[PDB]
Amino acid sequence: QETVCIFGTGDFGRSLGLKMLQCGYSVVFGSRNPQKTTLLPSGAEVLSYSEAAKKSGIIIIAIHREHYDFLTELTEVLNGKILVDISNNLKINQYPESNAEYLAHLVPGAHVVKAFNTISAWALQSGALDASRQVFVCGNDSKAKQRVMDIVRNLGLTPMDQGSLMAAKEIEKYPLQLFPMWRFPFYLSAVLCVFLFFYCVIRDVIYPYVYEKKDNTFRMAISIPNRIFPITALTLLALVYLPGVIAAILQLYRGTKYRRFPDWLDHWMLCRKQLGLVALGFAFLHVLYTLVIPIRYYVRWRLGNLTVTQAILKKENPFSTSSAWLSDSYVALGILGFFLFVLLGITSLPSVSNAVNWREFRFVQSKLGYLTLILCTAHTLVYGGKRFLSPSNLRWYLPAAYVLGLIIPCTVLVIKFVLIMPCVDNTLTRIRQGWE
Amino acid sequence: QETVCIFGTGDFGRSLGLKMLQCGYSVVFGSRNPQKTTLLPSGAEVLSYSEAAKKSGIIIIAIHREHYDFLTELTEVLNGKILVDISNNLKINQYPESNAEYLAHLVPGAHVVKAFNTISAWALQSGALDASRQVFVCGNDSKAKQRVMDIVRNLGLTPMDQGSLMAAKEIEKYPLQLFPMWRFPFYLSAVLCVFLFFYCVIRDVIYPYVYEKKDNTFRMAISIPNRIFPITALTLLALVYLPGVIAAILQLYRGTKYRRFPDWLDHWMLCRKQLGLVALGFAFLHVLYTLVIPIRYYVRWRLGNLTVTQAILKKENPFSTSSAWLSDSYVALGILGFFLFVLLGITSLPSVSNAVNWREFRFVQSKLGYLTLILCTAHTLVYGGKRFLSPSNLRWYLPAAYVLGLIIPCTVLVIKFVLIMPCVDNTLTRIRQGWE
Amino acid sequence: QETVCIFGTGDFGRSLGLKMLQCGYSVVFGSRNPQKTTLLPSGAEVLSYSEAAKKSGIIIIAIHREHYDFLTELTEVLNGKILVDISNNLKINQYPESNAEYLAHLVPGAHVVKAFNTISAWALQSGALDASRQVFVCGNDSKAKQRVMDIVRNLGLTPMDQGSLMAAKEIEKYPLQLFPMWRFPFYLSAVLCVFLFFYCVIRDVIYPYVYEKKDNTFRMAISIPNRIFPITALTLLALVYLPGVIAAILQLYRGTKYRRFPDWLDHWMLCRKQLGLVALGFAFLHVLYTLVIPIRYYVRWRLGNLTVTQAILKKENPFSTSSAWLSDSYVALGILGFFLFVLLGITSLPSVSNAVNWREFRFVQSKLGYLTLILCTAHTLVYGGKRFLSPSNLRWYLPAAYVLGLIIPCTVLVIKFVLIMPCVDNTLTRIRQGWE
Ligand SMILES: Cc1cc2nc3c(=O)[nH]c(=O)nc-3n(C[C@H](O)[C@H](O)[C@H](O)COP(=O)(O)OP(=O)(O)OC[C@H]3O[C@@H](n4cnc5c(N)ncnc54)[C@H](O)[C@@H]3O)c2cc1C
Ligand SMILES: Cc1cc2nc3c(=O)[nH]c(=O)nc-3n(C[C@H](O)[C@H](O)[C@H](O)COP(=O)(O)OP(=O)(O)OC[C@H]3O[C@@H](n4cnc5c(N)ncnc54)[C@H](O)[C@@H]3O)c2cc1C
Ligand SMILES: Cc1cc2nc3c(=O)[nH]c(=O)nc-3n(C[C@H](O)[C@H](O)[C@H](O)COP(=O)(O)OP(=O)(O)OC[C@H]3O[C@@H](n4cnc5c(N)ncnc54)[C@H](O)[C@@H]3O)c2cc1C
Ligand SMILES: NC(=O)c1ccc[n+]([C@@H]2O[C@H](COP(=O)([O-])OP(=O)(O)OC[C@H]3O[C@@H](n4cnc5c(N)ncnc54)[C@H](OP(=O)(O)O)[C@@H]3O)[C@@H](O)[C@H]2O)c1
Ligand SMILES: NC(=O)c1ccc[n+]([C@@H]2O[C@H](COP(=O)([O-])OP(=O)(O)OC[C@H]3O[C@@H](n4cnc5c(N)ncnc54)[C@H](OP(=O)(O)O)[C@@H]3O)[C@@H](O)[C@H]2O)c1
Ligand SMILES: NC(=O)c1ccc[n+]([C@@H]2O[C@H](COP(=O)([O-])OP(=O)(O)OC[C@H]3O[C@@H](n4cnc5c(N)ncnc54)[C@H](OP(=O)(O)O)[C@@H]3O)[C@@H](O)[C@H]2O)c1
Ligand code: HEM
Ligand code: HEM
Ligand code: HEM
Ligand SMILES: CCCCCC(=O)OC[C@H](COP(=O)(O)O)OC(=O)CCCCC
Ligand SMILES: CCCCCC(=O)OC[C@H](COP(=O)(O)O)OC(=O)CCCCC
Ligand SMILES: CCCCCC(=O)OC[C@H](COP(=O)(O)O)OC(=O)CCCCC
Ligand SMILES: *[C@@H]1O[C@H](CO)[C@@H](O)[C@H](O)[C@H]1NC(C)=O
Ligand SMILES: *[C@@H]1O[C@H](CO)[C@@H](O)[C@H](O)[C@H]1NC(C)=O
Ligand SMILES: *[C@@H]1O[C@H](CO)[C@@H](O)[C@H](O)[C@H]1NC(C)=O
Repeated sequence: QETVCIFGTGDFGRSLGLKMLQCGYSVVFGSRNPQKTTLLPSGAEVLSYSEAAKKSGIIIIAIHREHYDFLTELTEVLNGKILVDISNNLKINQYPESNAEYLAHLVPGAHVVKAFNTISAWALQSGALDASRQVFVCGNDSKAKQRVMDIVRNLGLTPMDQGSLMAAKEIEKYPLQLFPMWRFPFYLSAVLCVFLFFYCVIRDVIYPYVYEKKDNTFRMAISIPNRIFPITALTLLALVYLPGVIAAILQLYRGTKYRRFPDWLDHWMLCRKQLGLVALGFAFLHVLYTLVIPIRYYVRWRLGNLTVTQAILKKENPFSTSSAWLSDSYVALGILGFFLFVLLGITSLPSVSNAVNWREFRFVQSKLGYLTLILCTAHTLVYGGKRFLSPSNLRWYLPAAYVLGLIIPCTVLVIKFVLIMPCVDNTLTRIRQGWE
Repeated sequence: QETVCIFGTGDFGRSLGLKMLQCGYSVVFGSRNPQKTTLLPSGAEVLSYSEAAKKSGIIIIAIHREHYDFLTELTEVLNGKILVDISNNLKINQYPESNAEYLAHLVPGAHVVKAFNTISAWALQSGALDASRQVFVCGNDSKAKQRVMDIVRNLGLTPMDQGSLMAAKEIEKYPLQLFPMWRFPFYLSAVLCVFLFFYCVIRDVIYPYVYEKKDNTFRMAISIPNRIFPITALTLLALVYLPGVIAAILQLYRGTKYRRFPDWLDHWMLCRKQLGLVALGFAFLHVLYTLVIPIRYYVRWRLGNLTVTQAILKKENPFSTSSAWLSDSYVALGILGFFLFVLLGITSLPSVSNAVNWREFRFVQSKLGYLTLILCTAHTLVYGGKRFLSPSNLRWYLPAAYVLGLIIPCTVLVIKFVLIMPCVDNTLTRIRQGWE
Repeated sequence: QETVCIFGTGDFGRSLGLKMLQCGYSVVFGSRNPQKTTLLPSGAEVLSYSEAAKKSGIIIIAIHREHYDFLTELTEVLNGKILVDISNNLKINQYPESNAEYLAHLVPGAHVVKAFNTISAWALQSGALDASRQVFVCGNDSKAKQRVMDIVRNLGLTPMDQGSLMAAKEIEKYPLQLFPMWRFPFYLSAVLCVFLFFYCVIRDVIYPYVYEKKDNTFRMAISIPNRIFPITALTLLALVYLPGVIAAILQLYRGTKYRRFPDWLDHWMLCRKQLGLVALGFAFLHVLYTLVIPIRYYVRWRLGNLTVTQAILKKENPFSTSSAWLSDSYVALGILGFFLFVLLGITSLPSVSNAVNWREFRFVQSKLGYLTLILCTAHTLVYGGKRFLSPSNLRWYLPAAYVLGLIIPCTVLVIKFVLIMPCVDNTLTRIRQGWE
């Protein structure tokens, strides 16, 4: 039976130790005071730091970074041991080197393996290890690195190796972030959802309050969110394929592909996926508000008054078959536009994305990507034909609130149509392999 | 070219052997009778047990547990061999030790590796290995364990290592279960779906049969399932966050977190995920019945009679703008409540859950979890305002059938609101790190 | 610090080298001309082929297959080196042996490891490695194979080992295909979608143009796609479980299970999953056209004319409660039929499929699979009861266009009902273990 020593008897050291008592390991705690250790598991003795290190071959330091100073007092004991640095930091970039780098310079005669810093001690005690399933392992001594990965499987966890010790800077950044790449699409949507909210409140509850003075203020329950959400969903969709357009152009002015993109497009290259999933969220709301239109009391009432007026006044509707096209046109364009818009999202799962080579993935995300962007653009152009862009439409001096959202996608579709022309596209073909 | 011996020529031994003939291995079968072996692949000879063991270094025993007795007659031949125990059992807990433990005590001079017990022989023959893709490997001799994992990759499979031989008790439990954790939410929903079915049949087809005697019995096609399913979906949602409430309280009476939960809450801690996915199933039905309301003939007819009555009788509806709030209120609360209720389900995928650290996962599942539970509670409270809880509502002595489903969630929301108060929440903060 | 040599300085060699400069490796390029090398990273010298090979231990050949000829001129330099063949081919089956096999016969005194052939050089430069995340590694020398997998983790990638060098034929087929298994369901659906399109155009816009001459040509916007898509979705669903029926029968005529299926059923065994996901796509469209019926102008108008006619003519509808069953019957059958039809798709994810043993997977895909096929068949039979199959239905000599899609599923349901009978099913039980 193996023997595993743990320095520090605090929060993580109790929880990790009590897991290993249930997994068959001689757990030998080391604390500052072997006299008084109140909360401890049953079959695990507590010794001194110099005492407990002389018994195991695997030593886990469950202490913070600042209290590393006593380890230099015992570096002749730690010769050839396997030290498992598990520590984290309070915030990103607090120190110029990582802990495992800093731990290796404190004890040069021992092998350092970064591990366990992802999971939480409450997940070990409660056993509800759901997101804390993988354990990242990085280090330099490969033979000692395997012995750590023989422990982690016996804890019911999953070891994911991360290579050399140079990756330990990245791994400590991992459990401290809270949606780092989603910060740009959240702020970009929220500044566009608030602005479009106050834009449409002016058209739809203020203008009926100034002229033909009636309340009409229920519109911000469903109808104004049914106007904010799809234009948010359309603009963020057009913002996805816009760096693909710009960097295509920006390769032409340079005439090569070996120079660096100007670092503001480059973060906006990495946030392509982050935008498209946000655009999926708003389009899914625009679906659900639309399918629930015939339950709304304002829809039920207006269909009542329009019918009874046609009932008591003997005039009738002649069934204009032109309008029978259009009202069935954009809907059928919207469903085809939405189905692909789901199909891009199902591709975005990290398990579907790992089962598909990059040629098929380029076919889904780029060849079918514009095909979504067309059918979403045609869904609002055909709906725009019923409004026809008349001068009887703008209320004071400002339009019907969707044509502001049509500036961006029509810009992309025209310029992409330039880039498919053989006067340009054959130049694109040679420049993807090397050109002056 | 390597040589792989297989003891037993039955069901699995033919299928595993015929796979290895297509993968380039000298397959040497051993049976009881090398004379008569009718069904066998082409390039694989059949020898005796003592004969075939003297040729390979890797020996696979495709025999049941009870017919292990002849192996003691040849334990001097199996010195240093690699024995791959693949056997399963008829039911859980049939024997006090696992097979690989029991096999190691029969032959102490050989290394045991548990493998292959997950996949099926028909998946090997037909090549439609879809769910039988991973192969679990556990054992003690690490160098022999790698040589087994060099075979499994050559079969087009995926080796998942499981650590020491102590995990072999768990691995044989794996292919024998049939949704073990889903057993509690199935029974809890079914006893709540049947009870709520007979509860609403009494209100909706019995009471129109006693008083104002008319048929009205079509309601159990859609309308009664549109009443069973969301209250089932709401109660099972409130049952998710209820152990989080109770164990928060139960940490306060103890004043520490280092004592064990009382073993009936603990299984109901592990079945949190299992409930929430079932609540996603019923809420998704309550969506689809609701969106298809305007196609129902009973909905089309009642809208006809209400209009024609307003047509021939010249009275009209004055468009009560208070009702224009409420009917657009709970719908907009329901869509926001459903969108997050999907977003918890997309998080529950085992690939999305492995790409997210536990801080973000706690933010989705717990910070946004109650935010779903509020908006689902407000979706039925606002719908409850249209019924107003009047004495003209209960039929005999029993209410309008949703307020029975409001006992559980409002209980959770009040007590959780207690736990966010700083008179309690600051005590929660110190007790998550250690306290008397 | 390690030293990694790269033969060839072209497209991939620049991109792979510039990644390794950012990851800490002495990159030593070899080209034909060390004099003129214009585009190169900063800290990486360019030497001759014989010169650069004398410095590293790991040599990557970023050259095509045809320009392998100079390697025989320097095979005494490559003794014991680790050669990483990364090359691809222009099309499948261009040569009888793979590159790594062909490379090993050119240099017998070196170890060959196939790697890196999946990812693209633009993903390395741009850093948007999304689908090009995994790197497949296969080879024979296991100790040299690990040293390659120590490089790949330092590039931020994920090494997936593939076993011996015999798998290298398969790996080069991987990045060249473009949905290979989806080719059969695409063509089978498209030949069934076009045929059913021209079939229903004749019934629905031609017959109103011949008799009772009116336009009626808007029907091919939504209504004709609402007739093509579900019958496409139903037939492709019945085509899923049809090989399961036929091969069950075909085991009975043989009386064993150890003979090979006749190679046209066998490809149609592997394309089970490929069909069912396509049938999920068309059923999801038939959902979305159906839920958007009450927004169509043709639906709004016909409900207007039917009401006003019932308004001015004092006759009324007596609320036939038989029709109140049926219109609420097939809808409730369709929703139950669709919910399971989603639940089969959620199972089809490669991460959910790897978390479920084959007994539960057989219970979802086969026990609940027919339960979908029943409820989808009953969804159109009950809708067929409203049309009743009258002689007042067929227009010239041809029926109401869905009963053509009912030939296949009712065939499967009857013959499967034969196979559950104990006169047959007990014979099925013995024949799955061995029988004459
Ligand atoms: C719902 C949704 C989900 C999404 N999910 C994802 C996701 O998971 N991951 C993701 O990455 N994106 C995702 N996206 C974003 C979108 O799919 C990406 O833009 C897509 O990956 C590629 O689109 P593209 O037109 O930019 O093609 P790209 O190929 O990325 O861009 C074209 C340009 O890239 C350059 N380029 C491309 N290939 C080469 C080459 N071989 N050599 C030289 N230059 C080259 C050229 O400048 C070319 O003009 C998603 C979008 C949506 C709406
Ligand atoms: C659709 C859906 C999907 C779901 N999917 C999942 C899923 O995949 N996985 C899953 O696990 N659940 C899942 N759930 C359940 C739900 O998300 C869980 O309750 C969630 O994981 C945590 O919720 P909680 O309020 O119980 O938070 P918790 O943190 O689990 O519970 C709070 C209590 O836990 C204790 N506690 C928590 N952290 C600490 C700590 N650091 N120290 C000491 N005590 C602590 C305290 O007593 C605290 O009061 C799902 C639910 C739904 C509706
Ligand atoms: C939405 C959707 C998704 C799907 N996803 C998938 C998917 O991911 N993967 C997939 O494979 N299919 C998938 N399918 C197809 C369908 O689920 C398959 O048919 C299913 O895997 C098994 O169905 P089956 O009736 O053919 O059962 P099977 O068991 O495959 O077929 C029955 C016949 O197989 C033979 N057989 C089965 N077991 C044995 C045995 N032990 N010994 C001897 N003979 C045996 C017998 O001849 C038996 O009569 C999907 C279908 C749909 C509609
Ligand atoms: N959920 C978690 O809390 C969690 C999860 C994963 C990783 N970690 C990491 O575990 C490490 C330990 O943090 P923790 O949360 O578990 O708290 P902690 O262990 O209770 O506090 C740090 C420990 O350091 C010990 N120690 C020795 N000398 C000390 C000194 N001069 N001053 C203070 N402490 C001294 C203390 O125990 P003794 O005096 O008895 O030796 C003390 O218990 C951290 O680096 C953390 O990143 C924590
Ligand atoms: N789908 C599957 O069936 C499957 C899948 C995975 C694993 N397994 C496991 O494979 C093992 C073998 O089961 P199986 O399904 O493949 O059936 P089986 O091999 O046909 O029956 C067991 C084998 O034991 C051999 N044997 C030797 N002495 C025997 C004796 N006295 N009595 C009976 N049999 C004797 C028999 O072949 P010989 O007499 O010629 O030696 C017989 O073929 C089981 O443990 C099972 O858990 C089965
Ligand atoms: N996206 C990709 O392009 C990609 C991705 C992955 C893998 N690959 C693979 O990388 C390999 C190289 O293809 P590549 O795309 O990167 O193009 P490439 O390297 O630019 O062209 C092949 C290289 O071979 C070198 N070479 C030496 N003698 C040569 C000769 N007589 N004739 C022609 N070239 C000679 C050339 O550089 P020097 O003369 O200076 O030596 C030339 O750069 C291919 O096998 C490809 O499958 C390519
Ligand atoms: C489920 C399929 C869809 C249906 C049935 C649908 C239906 C509609 C309807 C009926 C309208 C007019 C709303 C009104 O009368 O005020 C509309 C507007 C709109 N839809 Fe869609 N839509 C769908 C999907 C999409 C998608 C995928 C997009 C693109 C993201 C989109 C973008 C828009 C936009 C921009 C508007 C204009 C908003 C406005 O002017 O108020 N829709 N949609
Ligand atoms: C798609 C979004 C949703 C819509 C449009 C919606 C709509 C409705 C409607 C119209 C009703 C009244 C049904 C009737 O008149 O008989 C209702 C009832 C109800 N909904 Fe929802 N709902 C949605 C989502 C949810 C969610 C997520 C929950 C919570 C799980 C929920 C729980 C309920 C409950 C409990 C009732 C009361 C059932 C009854 O009293 O008969 N709904 N919903
Ligand atoms: C969301 C649930 C579903 C609903 C509400 C639904 C509703 C309907 C409706 C109303 C019709 C008649 C359309 C018309 O009047 O022209 C119909 C037809 C049909 N549905 Fe569904 N359906 C659903 C799901 C399914 C599923 C899962 C299938 C099987 C793949 C299916 C197959 C069919 C077929 C074959 C027809 C006949 C097409 C025709 O004759 O024109 N449906 N469905
Ligand atoms: C408040 C919004 C939070 C959303 C969190 C989320 O779902 O994404 C978590 C992660 C994304 O994390 P990164 O890939 O690391 O950016 O999973 C996915 O890839 C999305 C797949 C989803 C495809 C349907
Ligand atoms: C009859 C109901 C059967 C449902 C089976 C199922 O889907 O769950 C299988 C598994 C659950 O298995 P366990 O995690 O082991 O409990 O996959 C998931 O995590 C659910 C992800 C799904 C998230 C959408
Ligand atoms: C034009 C249609 C293209 C569809 C591509 C696609 O989604 O499948 C890609 C892959 C399928 O690839 P193979 O399994 O290799 O056939 O992922 C899935 O398993 C489907 C899971 C999806 C379950 C919802
Ligand atoms: C219909 O609405 C108008 C205002 O739009 C109103 O004046 C009229 O009275 C209504 N007709 C009814 C309620 O019959
Ligand atoms: C209703 O439709 C018929 C034809 O189907 C038409 O002749 C009649 O005029 C319509 N009634 C109206 C518009 O009131
Ligand atoms: C409307 O319904 C009532 C019963 O609710 C019925 O008596 C009346 O005849 C109906 N009106 C019609 C059909 O015009």
